[PDB]
Amino acid sequence: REVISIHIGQAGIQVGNACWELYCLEHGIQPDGQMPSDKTIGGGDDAFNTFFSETGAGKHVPRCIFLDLEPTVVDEVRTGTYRQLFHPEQLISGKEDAANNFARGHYTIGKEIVDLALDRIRKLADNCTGLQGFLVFNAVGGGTGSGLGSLLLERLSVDYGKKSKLGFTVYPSPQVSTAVVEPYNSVLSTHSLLEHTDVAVMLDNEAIYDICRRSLDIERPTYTNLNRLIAQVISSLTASLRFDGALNVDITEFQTNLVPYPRIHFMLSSYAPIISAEKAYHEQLSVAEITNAAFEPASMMVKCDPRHGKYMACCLMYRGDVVPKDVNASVATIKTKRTIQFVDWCPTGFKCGINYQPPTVVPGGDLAKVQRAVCMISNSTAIGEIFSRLDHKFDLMYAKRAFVHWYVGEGMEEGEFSEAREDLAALEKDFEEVGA
Amino acid sequence: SPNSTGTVTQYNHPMFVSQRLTGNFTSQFEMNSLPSHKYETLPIRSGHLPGYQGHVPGGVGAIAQRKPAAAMHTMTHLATSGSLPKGSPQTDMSLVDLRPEQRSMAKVYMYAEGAKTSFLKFPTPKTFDHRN
Amino acid sequence: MFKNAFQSGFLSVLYSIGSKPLEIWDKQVSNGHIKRITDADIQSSVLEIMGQNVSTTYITCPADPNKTLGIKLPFLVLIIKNLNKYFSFEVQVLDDKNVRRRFRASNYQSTTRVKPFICTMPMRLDSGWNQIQFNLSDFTRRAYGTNYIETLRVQVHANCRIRRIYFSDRLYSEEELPAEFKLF
Amino acid sequence: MREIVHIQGGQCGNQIGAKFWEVVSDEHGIDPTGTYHGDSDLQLERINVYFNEATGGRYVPRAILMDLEPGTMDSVRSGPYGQIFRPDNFVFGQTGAGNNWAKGHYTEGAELIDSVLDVVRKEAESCDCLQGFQVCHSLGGGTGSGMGTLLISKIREEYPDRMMLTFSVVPSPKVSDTVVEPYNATLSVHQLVENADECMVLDNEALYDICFRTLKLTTPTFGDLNHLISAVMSGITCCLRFPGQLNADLRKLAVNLIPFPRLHFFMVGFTPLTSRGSQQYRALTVPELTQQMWDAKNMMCAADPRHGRYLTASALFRGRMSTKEVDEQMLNVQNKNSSYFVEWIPNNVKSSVCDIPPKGLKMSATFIGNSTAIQEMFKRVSEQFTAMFRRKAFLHWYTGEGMDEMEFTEAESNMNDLVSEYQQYQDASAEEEGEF
Amino acid sequence: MNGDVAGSLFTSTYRNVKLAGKAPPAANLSGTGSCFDTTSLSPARAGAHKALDVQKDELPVWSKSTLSYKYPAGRPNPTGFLKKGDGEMIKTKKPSPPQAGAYKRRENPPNTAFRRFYERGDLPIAVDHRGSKNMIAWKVDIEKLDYHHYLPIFFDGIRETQEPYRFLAVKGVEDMLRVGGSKILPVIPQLIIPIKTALNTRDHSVMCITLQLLQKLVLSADLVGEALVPYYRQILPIFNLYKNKNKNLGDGIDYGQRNYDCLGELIADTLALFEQKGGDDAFINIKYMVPTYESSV
Amino acid sequence: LEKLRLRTYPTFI
Ligand SMILES: Nc1nc2c(ncn2[C@@H]2O[C@H](COP(=O)(O)OP(=O)(O)OP(=O)(O)O)[C@@H](O)[C@H]2O)c(=O)[nH]1
Ligand SMILES: Nc1nc2c(ncn2[C@@H]2O[C@H](COP(=O)(O)OP(=O)(O)O)[C@@H](O)[C@H]2O)c(=O)[nH]1
Ligand SMILES: [Mg+2]
Repeated sequence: REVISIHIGQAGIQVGNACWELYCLEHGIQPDGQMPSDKTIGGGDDAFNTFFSETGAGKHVPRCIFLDLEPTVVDEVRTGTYRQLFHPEQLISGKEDAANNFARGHYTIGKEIVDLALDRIRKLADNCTGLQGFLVFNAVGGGTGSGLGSLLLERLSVDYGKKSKLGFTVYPSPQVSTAVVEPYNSVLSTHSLLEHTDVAVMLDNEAIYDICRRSLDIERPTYTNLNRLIAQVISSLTASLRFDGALNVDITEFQTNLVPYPRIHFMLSSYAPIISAEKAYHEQLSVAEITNAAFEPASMMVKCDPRHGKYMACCLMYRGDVVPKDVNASVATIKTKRTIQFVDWCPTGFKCGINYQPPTVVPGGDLAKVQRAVCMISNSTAIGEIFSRLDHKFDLMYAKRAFVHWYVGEGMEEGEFSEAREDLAALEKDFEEVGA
Repeated sequence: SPNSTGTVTQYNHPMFVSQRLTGNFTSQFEMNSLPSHKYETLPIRSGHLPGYQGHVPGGVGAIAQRKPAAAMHTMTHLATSGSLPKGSPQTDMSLVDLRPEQRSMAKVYMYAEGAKTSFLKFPTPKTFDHRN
Repeated sequence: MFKNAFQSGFLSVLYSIGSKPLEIWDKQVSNGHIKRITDADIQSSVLEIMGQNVSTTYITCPADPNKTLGIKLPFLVLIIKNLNKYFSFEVQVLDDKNVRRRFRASNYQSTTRVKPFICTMPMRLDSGWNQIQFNLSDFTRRAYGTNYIETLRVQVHANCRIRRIYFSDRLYSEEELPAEFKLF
Repeated sequence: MREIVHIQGGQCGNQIGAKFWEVVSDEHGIDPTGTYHGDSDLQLERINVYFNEATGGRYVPRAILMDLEPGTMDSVRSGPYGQIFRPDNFVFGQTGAGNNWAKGHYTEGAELIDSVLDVVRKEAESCDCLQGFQVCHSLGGGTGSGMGTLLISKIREEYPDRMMLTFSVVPSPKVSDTVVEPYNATLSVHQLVENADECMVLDNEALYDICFRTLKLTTPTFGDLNHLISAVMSGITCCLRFPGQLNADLRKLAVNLIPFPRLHFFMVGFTPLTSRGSQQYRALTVPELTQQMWDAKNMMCAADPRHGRYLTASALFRGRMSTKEVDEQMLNVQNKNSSYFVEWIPNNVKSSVCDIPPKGLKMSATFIGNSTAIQEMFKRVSEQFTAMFRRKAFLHWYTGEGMDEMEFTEAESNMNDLVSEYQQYQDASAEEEGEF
Repeated sequence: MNGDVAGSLFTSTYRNVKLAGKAPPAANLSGTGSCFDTTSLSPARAGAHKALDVQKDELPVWSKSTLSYKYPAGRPNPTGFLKKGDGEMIKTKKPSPPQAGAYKRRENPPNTAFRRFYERGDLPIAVDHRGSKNMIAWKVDIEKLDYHHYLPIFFDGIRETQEPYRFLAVKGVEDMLRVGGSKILPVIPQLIIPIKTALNTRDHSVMCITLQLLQKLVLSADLVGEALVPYYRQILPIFNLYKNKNKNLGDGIDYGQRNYDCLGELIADTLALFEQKGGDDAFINIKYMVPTYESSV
Repeated sequence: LEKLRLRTYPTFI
């Protein structure tokens, strides 16, 4: 059982840096690439197999590729902390940026690098034997994470077909943004990510800024703090493949129990508890309390209020000292609450998951050693309003055809813009029809 | 007692940052004990509480840190400023965020603001001349 | 309505020659315009829809979004004039499994994509006026294993000159067609 | 990697480029003798973008210095850091333009542009991945405007897919410096509208204003003006040379700043500037940056944004800072005075964070806003030109050299076209029916 | 597409002044003097938009305190002093770019060259005064006329708005376009300036008349379509200004269709016809200037 | 030609 990760763009690579920093600490692998001779903290010689591949004697390289068009972030890893860890031919790098231009990175610049990325990922998959799937990281604001981030998805879909492809996108915030042309890129990315990804997990930057400011009392946060707890969610949802659990859940079960219809795959991640070290040991936290704390809109990492919509199917990941009795007792209390409601045709609802190993800590990070944590992954119609707002502010610009001449200069034409706009509209109609 | 990273390079880190290094800027981790006072992963006796409404000398120092860690880092920044030159820089690796890129302190990542220059050094009337 | 209707071989839902053509249709126009002018090649009044964004300006058949009309007629016929611009139309149907499908024919797409709820088709038009016949039953049989029962709504987008959109039950030829439904 | 080929034309261009090369050579850590004496690894990483390492451990700028006289060449060579320039890049004629566009564009242009083009071809072919051409010049003189315009055109047909920056100073409205200034400026903007990719406009009167009121300098020379413009270039091209949390090259800013192909005449401000007295009393924060950044009084251009709406704006923050403060401040400045921002483009502000500030400063930023109020200078120049031209003042000096009145008439046609197009895009509304 | 562009002049003017009842714009009659004598030509320029907004003192000042622009505080006056009870009234107690007008009408004085040469009397033009709309009594034959000397003059008189001159100018332009054969090609560079000047003024009637006349000019020739493409940089801007001005009647019929008043349809038709004639490398320029245009294959 | 033909007419499975 092995899963390989693809990190695309500035945001994807910066997130994957914290991800691999957390992974190496989970399995006690020093940045040099090997565990120390002493201090065998972990149990089980095959735990690292799903993320690291054991080479020769006393060396384990990660299963990942860092690819981007600007080498100003990739080269920072080459001479940063993990010079020895990553294999040199996994840190792919280009010569020119996409420059926030989906057309550029999808038709002009990504064409000559997608083949190399596919060549590397091919021999990465051959070393594997029990491939569960892929998990990709990118932001849908820029061009590199959008154009070639979707071209690579299409190439993997045509090359492999039945392999699962988890997606963890970073969607533009409703009002707190850093780019201008990002609605175009977001719509064009959603148009092709709809038919190729199997489970896509939305993530909003300001929705995590609020969490850091309020829960973590970080009055000034930054990107690194956000990438720190993104890695926590990834590790929480992947730990069932790594460590034994009372009721485990693999990648194929997420698709089975969270995707009622082939096009409705957009999950709302959440996590609990997000607490600092000062308040962690003062307020006792139970399974029944953390599951309640993982259902408020104030703990959602995407800014869409679940009150505006209805839940289709919820997924719950538990780690630490958790037993089936208290978790399935707490699930019943959630169903009796009236402020949240599920769809009519889903009486079953949740899918629980229990793992024994508690989440590990990042030294110099922001979280603390927590006895038990929850990584909630939902599927509701409240995400229907996000696409509505993105569509509204995309159409507000498309009427004057602003910034269009950049896109048509790289090979695309207005037909793609249209056919993506109607694809988003059709997805909206799907969401209201299913929620009826 | 500033931390001493084992990494060595052609250049030496500037004195305004070498005297101020935390235990988290190490090339090799201590896998046996991650929760320890060295990494500031435990509740801190020093530092003001999150609900503290008083005045802290930091204010704007830390850019990505919680209240107690920021308080410790600004207190250490102000504590050992005597040995530094009078025109010492204001920022520091402790106050500034710890990126996973730069934890090993391999390169000279923060050097500019303490470097002697004339980037915005406009002529004073006593030193003024008309380019004769 | 149309549930208690007679529903003979022919049935019109919008005719450009009348006091209130858009009487049941709900117009929703933004960055566009709707008019009724006399075309220069058929010498008759036509309903003209033109707009910048084809996804914003449209007219749906039932005024009430919740309410739906009921048509058992298999064939749906449109009489459209090609303006050499982006144009599309969408129709809702009900199958024997009691689920709602959608058939969107678009001028600006190349692939033919089949999803459980939406089936998008490409389409190409001639220079001037042309009548298009949809044959909802055949499309329902081809896209899904089910069969056609009912039509729930029809929706036409911008950049088109519309006149005498109607339903039918047989592949009528021009000779056997009644005069009022002809092109000339 | 990415490379910038710098070109200085005429007195103004030569002086500003000399000061720019001095400050940048100090920034990367090389002495006025050209040898490296810096103390940072990050310095060596991106010195190729501006310098070529010659045999012997000495660096030289990638600059070309051009005019029609030897005097300015001698002046730039004699000055500090004048010995770092390669003596083979000192192309200059012997007759002189005489502040005559016709001489610098048709007679002296045709005889000197060959050697300048040969030098530029050599310099650009030497490097591998050209990023773009950066040109500093004026718009009032003959060889600064006429010759530089021809060089820009030739580079355009020779290098049609490369970036192009032009730091062009425009004649001051209230006080001129040359009788035939509108004659040069009309043709200059007529050619810049088609050839250059973007022109960031400067103005000597504005430089005087900022250096007198904010800096509170008693007697400012040309040195501090060229110094400020040099700092502006260092800020705008910062992210190409240093790592940052969020990156932005020339192409990204061009994409995010230009909504329509002819709208590339920007207005620039740099932050922070203060007197020596107030230096010891202010604190370095993102707010105190953004208040001075958005002041219309701080802009170094004659156009006042109070008479128009900001189409798009860009703020290249420098220094290791919190991104949440950045984007929340720009959100606030966009939300408060919303009427001064265009309505049909939401999220008008592009933001970037670089980790290496200039030496001496803890934190700095540069403002590049595309405002529709830029039309006033074009209107004033056009009316001054037509006051010149209605009864033929000083026309014999140009028509007696080959060009006819049709060029002047067509230049006014295009210029009065551009101002009207600015007016149209400023006055347009989102609903689109309210204006009729 | 009208057989005679001037065919609706008198009837439309009379309908506008009397039948519809709306106030007719009566301006730019200053300096024309009387009849039977020369009109004093003003030195003002019709095409140029000499707006030059002067916000000397009402312009708001930027506040470094709060990012919102704020107006300066009012200057206290000795006439209005502090009353006895206003202290409790104190307890019980938005900037914008000014106009930047682009759709306002630009002034056009009657200084066109056509008016000067007509008052001079060197034009062989007379009014038939027929029962139908009046034709032009040409003293000398049209085919032997020197187009180089006359076509710029008549195209310059289209901007003119007073009754006796605009009709003559439009009808003469129509007649020369219809009768002329290959003589139109060499003079096409000289007609750019008058057409641009007529389009610059934001007056509806002149805009629609010059749009129809441009359609006839590009139609009534052999290969002038290939010749107008380099000049698209000076004509299409007004098309961009008024491309989407169109009246929307949800279910009503546009009665004012026999007269080409809605310039939104005229602009689209003119763009399509420009695309048709001389279409080789012609769509690119139109798309470059007009951003929303769609190629008609 | 295939990328145009399978892209201009409606084709099902
Ligand atoms: N959570 C998080 N988001 C980031 C980070 N860095 C960038 N982003 C997001 O990424 C979006 C823009 O894309 P980038 O990551 O900057 O770069 P890109 O996706 O590769 O696109 P280009 O750089 O233009 O080629 C921004 O809107 C940010 O919200 C990060 O470190 N953490
Ligand atoms: N900022 C700056 N502007 C200058 C300098 N020298 C000249 N200028 C400006 O350039 C204009 C004159 O340009 P000119 O010398 O005739 O250019 P040239 O003769 O074509 O090389 C004047 O209006 C000055 O404002 C300088 O050293 N710095
Ligand atoms: Mg990127």
